Amino acid sequence: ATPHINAEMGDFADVVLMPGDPLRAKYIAETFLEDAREVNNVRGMLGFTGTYKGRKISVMGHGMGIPSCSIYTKELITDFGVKKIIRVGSCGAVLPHVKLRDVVIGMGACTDSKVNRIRFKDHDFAAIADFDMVRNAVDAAKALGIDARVGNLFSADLFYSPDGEMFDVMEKYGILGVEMEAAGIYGVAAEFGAKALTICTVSDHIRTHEQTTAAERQTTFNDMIKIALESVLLGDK
Amino acid sequence: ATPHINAEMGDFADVVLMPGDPLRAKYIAETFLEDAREVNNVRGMLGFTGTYKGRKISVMGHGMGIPSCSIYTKELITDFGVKKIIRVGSCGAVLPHVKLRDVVIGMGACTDSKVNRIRFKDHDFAAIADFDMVRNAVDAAKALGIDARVGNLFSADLFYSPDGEMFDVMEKYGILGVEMEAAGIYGVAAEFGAKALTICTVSDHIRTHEQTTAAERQTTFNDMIKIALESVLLGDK
Amino acid sequence: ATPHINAEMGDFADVVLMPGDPLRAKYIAETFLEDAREVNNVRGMLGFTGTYKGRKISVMGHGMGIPSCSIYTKELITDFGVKKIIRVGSCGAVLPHVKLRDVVIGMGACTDSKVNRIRFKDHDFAAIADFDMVRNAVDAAKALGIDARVGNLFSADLFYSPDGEMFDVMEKYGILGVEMEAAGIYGVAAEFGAKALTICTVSDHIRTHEQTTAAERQTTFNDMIKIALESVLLGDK
Amino acid sequence: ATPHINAEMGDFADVVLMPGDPLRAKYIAETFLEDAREVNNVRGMLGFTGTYKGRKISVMGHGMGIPSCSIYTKELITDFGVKKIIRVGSCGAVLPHVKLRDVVIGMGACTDSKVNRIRFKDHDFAAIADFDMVRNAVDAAKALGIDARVGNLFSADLFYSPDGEMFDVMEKYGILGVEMEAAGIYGVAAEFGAKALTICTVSDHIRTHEQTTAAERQTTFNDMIKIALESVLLGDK
Amino acid sequence: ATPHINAEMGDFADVVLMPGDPLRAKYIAETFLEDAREVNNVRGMLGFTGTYKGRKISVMGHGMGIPSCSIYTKELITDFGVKKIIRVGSCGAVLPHVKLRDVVIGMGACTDSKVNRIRFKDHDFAAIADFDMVRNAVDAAKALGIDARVGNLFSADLFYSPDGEMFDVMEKYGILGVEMEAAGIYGVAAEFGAKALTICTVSDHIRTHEQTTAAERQTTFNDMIKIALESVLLGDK
Amino acid sequence: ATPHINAEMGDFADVVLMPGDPLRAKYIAETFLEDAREVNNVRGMLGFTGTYKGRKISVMGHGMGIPSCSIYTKELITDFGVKKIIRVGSCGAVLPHVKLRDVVIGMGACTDSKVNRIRFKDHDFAAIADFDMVRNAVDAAKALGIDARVGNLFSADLFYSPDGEMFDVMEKYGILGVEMEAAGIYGVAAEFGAKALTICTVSDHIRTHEQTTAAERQTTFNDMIKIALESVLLGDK
Ligand SMILES: Cc1ncnc2c1ncn2[C@H]1C[C@H](O)[C@@H](CO)O1
Ligand SMILES: Cc1ncnc2c1ncn2[C@H]1C[C@H](O)[C@@H](CO)O1
Ligand SMILES: Cc1ncnc2c1ncn2[C@H]1C[C@H](O)[C@@H](CO)O1
Ligand SMILES: Cc1ncnc2c1ncn2[C@H]1C[C@H](O)[C@@H](CO)O1
Ligand SMILES: Cc1ncnc2c1ncn2[C@H]1C[C@H](O)[C@@H](CO)O1
Ligand SMILES: Cc1ncnc2c1ncn2[C@H]1C[C@H](O)[C@@H](CO)O1
Repeated sequence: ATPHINAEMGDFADVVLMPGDPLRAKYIAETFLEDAREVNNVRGMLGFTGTYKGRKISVMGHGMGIPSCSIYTKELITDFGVKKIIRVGSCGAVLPHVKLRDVVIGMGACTDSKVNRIRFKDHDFAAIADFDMVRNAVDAAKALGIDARVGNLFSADLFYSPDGEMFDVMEKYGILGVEMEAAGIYGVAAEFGAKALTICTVSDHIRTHEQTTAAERQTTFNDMIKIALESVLLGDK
Repeated sequence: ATPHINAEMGDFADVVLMPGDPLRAKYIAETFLEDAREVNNVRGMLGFTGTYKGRKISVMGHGMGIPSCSIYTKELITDFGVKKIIRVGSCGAVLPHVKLRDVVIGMGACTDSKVNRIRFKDHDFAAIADFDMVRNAVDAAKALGIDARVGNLFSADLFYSPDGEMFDVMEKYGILGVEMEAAGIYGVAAEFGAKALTICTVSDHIRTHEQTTAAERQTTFNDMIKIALESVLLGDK
Repeated sequence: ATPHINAEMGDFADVVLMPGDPLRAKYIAETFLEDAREVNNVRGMLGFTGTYKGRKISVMGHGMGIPSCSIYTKELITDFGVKKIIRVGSCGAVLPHVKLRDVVIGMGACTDSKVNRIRFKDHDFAAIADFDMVRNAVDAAKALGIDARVGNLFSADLFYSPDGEMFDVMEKYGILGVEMEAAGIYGVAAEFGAKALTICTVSDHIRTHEQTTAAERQTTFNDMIKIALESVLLGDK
Repeated sequence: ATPHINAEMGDFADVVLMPGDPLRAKYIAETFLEDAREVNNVRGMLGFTGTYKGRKISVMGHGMGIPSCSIYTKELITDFGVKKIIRVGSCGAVLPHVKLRDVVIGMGACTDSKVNRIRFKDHDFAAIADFDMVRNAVDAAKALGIDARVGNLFSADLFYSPDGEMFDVMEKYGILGVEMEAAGIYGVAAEFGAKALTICTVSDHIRTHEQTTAAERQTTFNDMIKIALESVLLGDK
Repeated sequence: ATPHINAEMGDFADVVLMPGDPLRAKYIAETFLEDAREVNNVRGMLGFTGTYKGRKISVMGHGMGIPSCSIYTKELITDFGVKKIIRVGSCGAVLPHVKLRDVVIGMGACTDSKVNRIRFKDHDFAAIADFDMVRNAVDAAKALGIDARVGNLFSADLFYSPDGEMFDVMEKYGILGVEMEAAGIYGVAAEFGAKALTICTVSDHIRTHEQTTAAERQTTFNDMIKIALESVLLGDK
Repeated sequence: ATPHINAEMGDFADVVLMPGDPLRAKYIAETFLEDAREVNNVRGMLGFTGTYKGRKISVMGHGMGIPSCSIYTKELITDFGVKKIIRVGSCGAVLPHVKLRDVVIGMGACTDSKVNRIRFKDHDFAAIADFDMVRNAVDAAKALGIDARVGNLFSADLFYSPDGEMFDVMEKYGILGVEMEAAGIYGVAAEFGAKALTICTVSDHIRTHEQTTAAERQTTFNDMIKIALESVLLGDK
């Protein structure tokens, strides 16, 4: 057990799905996993382990922000034998052609955080996902007949940005979505030799904001989870 | 209600104590406040309001890391009329003469985050606490007979830092405790016009690795709470 | 005609292969393309346009370094309607398990250059390739019975760096190859909305000089061009 | 004797007041100290020692700018046993509600200098004053019946700044006064192990341009001196 | 032989002229040098060695950009005993009083590149030419009845910069011409203890396109080569 | 009159010699100027105006550090019509072949200050002297039969550097001397359109330190002044 996870080696599957909200982890466990058991509850960051179509899978929250998710993914990788981490969250869109409920896959993640410069001697470290994992996710999406865009995400340190000028910049350089952790997770994955992937559903449009129905948003969130779960099965083959 | 807090103006007191752990907030509400009511549970970030010696007080967790607590402190200030925020967290010590369960008051907070450089045109912003609040905390401690060092804290983005030599640099400059929020809260307090102070209890020693050996509080982590609550009363008079 | 390309709209195909060595441009047109015609000679940077299995394709060198290739790729995209750019070059390896003559595909590219920071408000822009282009290259190689590594490349501004320790850092973070263009090309593609990919052959193993024949080099080089050319057709399908 | 001070251990009191102007030091020695003796004149930086109500005290100018005062404060601490340094200077106001001759106490000091980044591995060092000294100054002011704001100062490298919009940024973050030494002195105090505090008298208003109109002191610049001297006595008790 | 130059010690003179356009190398050997012989062809970068009025001299292009010229100048200095490097190229002007076809000598070179910061601990290294070489060029021009401007050049990493405002800044600080090599060459010369100079002809006036004949261009170009060649002889005297 | 100079237009010559020490200005005035009168004494920074061989010349101190000398040179240029500034000071040497009493001329000046980045949009501004002034100084030196090296100086913000690693770096890149203001003065000269030059005599050897006789050091200091004064006369022709 670690300071943030009160569990023991074996308690987690070698693959962990991670939403930002801990309550969302219980929701995932309850909806898609069979014979699921709770394996952590320290600081309320609920974690579960069960099976998906006979495949052992875990799901646990990582909180908001790079500093927060950096702690959990690191401990899982170095103390619980986790080989793959899949973040499943939400994001805001800046590009006009990107609509609400769009499923985005971050093959890369930009950031205003300084954590990767600290690791990479003040230089530019391209925070990227594991290729095979992105490929498995894209294929799983196609099988479920779901679009899915693959590109850059932007991991912000400030949800409430002091100067909203970066949004024009993000849009200019093709950023698909704005969230708060992909760059941190990709950084730890590279630092401790593991594999990670971030998938998001567009929950708003920075400028436009727009709106839809709850039943439809909830349907789209489940598609994301199904894509994540099915991508793991393809990876096993 | 705000994007991360489902409450209305009036649900929170003008003063809020904030530990990083929502379960510590719950404990604080159950142990020190009377007629405590839960006012928030979104994303599991439990928030409570009650009274301490007739004084209306609130206590809510803020999660781990600057990006996380920046969201919560901001929403409380702009949408719930919160005038004062007192962080009651834990920290790691780097100085040889700093023992576990020691209480520190951060009049200042150093950091390796980029959030304040982003607010201050890439220059050095001295993230400092409110002077009167620091003074109230000092007097509250003396009256309670609890020792408490006043000085600089260091707000880290990476709990598992790649740069171990930076701790030597921290020690050389007299850093009293390493945590993950102070500089960020002080930045928000200044950006949105509110007052803040960070009080911490040494829970780990980065050198000796002696972690929170021997319980998790029982009295000291309670000491921190007594000082915070009593300092608030001095501020009212 | 542009400052560095004396040609008109239509002279270049929507897809262009670009070697670092300008002499390789004519070699490719002669060895792999049919009905090739010269389309540029300014500053001795010979450009050719022809067809590969009916598909229109162009080839022209970009010169060594980010500044140089940034010029050509930009002019090609904004003034000659180019939609995809494939850099075909060489790199040095820092990972012991990455062998000489290995074919690596850069899904991402790290760098010590300032160009992207100038474009991204001094933040971390993740310079990445176009996902489909990466997958096309991986599949084309497999079909050619060639094993290919997909990962991060490092684009150095200084071939003769005074910072020897940086090679240890690159290895620790899994950098597959060191070259001098990818990050610059990926920045341009993002800035002007185009697609790009860099494929490199391991020409040497930094800190471990090993020998290789001239017959082997041509063979590996021809393999890389075949991989790139076949990848374009898959991209069309 | 040190490279810039021709005196011997014992010539200075363990506490030294330092205005940027050597002529102000002379004035202070002649007006407030008894049996004042000149202990230095190298480069014209006049230094004096005498007593205030029986308490041994010294007063020496430090020149304009961080590089200048960094030299003098360092030499005093390492070669003359000086334990406390109180800067008594002038500053420019950016806030609309700050009037000429107002007294400010810098509990913290922001800066555009690079000296502290050079000491703190390019991270953010919160340049702060000694808490007890700040408190002594506050009490000394109350007892004397002099108003005094406690907060952040901004230590500028360029008195004639090219960046005028930075003043708006300073105002937004509540900077009480703009001067040129505080952050540097606090850095030295921390590096060489001593205590410091900066007290300033508003001499200019950067917005209204109303400079030190109406004399150069007569009583207020004397107020600053009374507070400094009296705060020292409180510290001894 | 070096990675980019297939020659041996002695093939190059101790002085080398370097145009950005590789095609100009053969033109110079044919038009100004006597008994020229080819000494390099790797990557199509033709190098020649001959004599001018008995003085041994070599000429070879460096390619566009700091990264490219840094390679060649370095190899020439460390492996071919070269002592002086004179870059002869073109530049764009931002000062209205600097006319088209003007000859400018860069005593210093500003830059937006990171190469020198990597060499100088992230501090400001002033990339300067060799004083005697500057004076030799000024005197040679005067003797040729040509007026020459000596001052600062700006070496840009991006010919197509997204930061349009930077040209206003360069003008305000007196930048005589904008090119893409000088600062890199000056860094190399300083790093390996050699002498260097950059001479450029104003080929265009940024933000003010003006016309010029092809006969005029050759004339000005020949003038620059004569200035450079005659400067070497003065340097010998 | 300005806040730092109590004089009026006409009081200073259009050429001003500036030592760091104000007492050294009186010394220069007394030793080389005829009919010299004091024109400033604010903050003890003595300034004088007299004539040298019929040429009107001024001499005034600038204090230690870039922030200090930046204030004076700026006011002289924009408020007193000064066209040329010549700093005449001392410096420490890092290069072995540079000896005590060597006369160094800084055609360029590196620095760890941030003032030029603030002016040059965070880029590299090569802080250089005016060419004609360097040329006049070199020629004046030759006429007086004095050696004089021309090259880079290093303007340090910290006389007492926290980490003496930069000295090896300075030595590696050929820095002739270490002082504390040239880069600041060259920056203001470029900002307000004036001309400046810095000349220094080596007063110590960072590592070696060495030693000589006072009579000889004083002779060398006078040679420097004579070189400065005579250089002005050549400039008039
Ligand atoms: C619009 C926007 N900006 C930043 N983060 C966003 C976002 N929309 C969603 N997120 C994500 C990432 C965080 O974990 C959380 C913040 O509410 O949801
Ligand atoms: C070593 C280290 N670094 C950063 N924060 C640390 C730490 N040891 C303890 N902490 C503290 C601060 C956080 O608020 C908390 C996170 O678990 O513990
Ligand atoms: C070992 C090494 N380092 C940097 N760039 C390298 C390299 N080996 C090959 N390259 C590539 C990229 C450049 O375009 C060129 C430099 O010789 O070949
Ligand atoms: C506008 C401005 N900037 C920086 N320092 C200023 C200022 N106006 C006044 N000062 C103060 C601080 C110094 O200690 C002193 C220098 O003359 O005046
Ligand atoms: C306008 C402009 N900008 C940048 N570099 C320029 C230029 N005009 C000429 N050059 C020079 C330097 C490069 O080597 C090449 C770029 O076309 O010519
Ligand atoms: C060794 C050394 N380092 C930094 N500055 C030096 C120096 N020797 C002389 N100086 C100069 C510049 C300052 O104005 C003053 C500092 O004593 O002398």
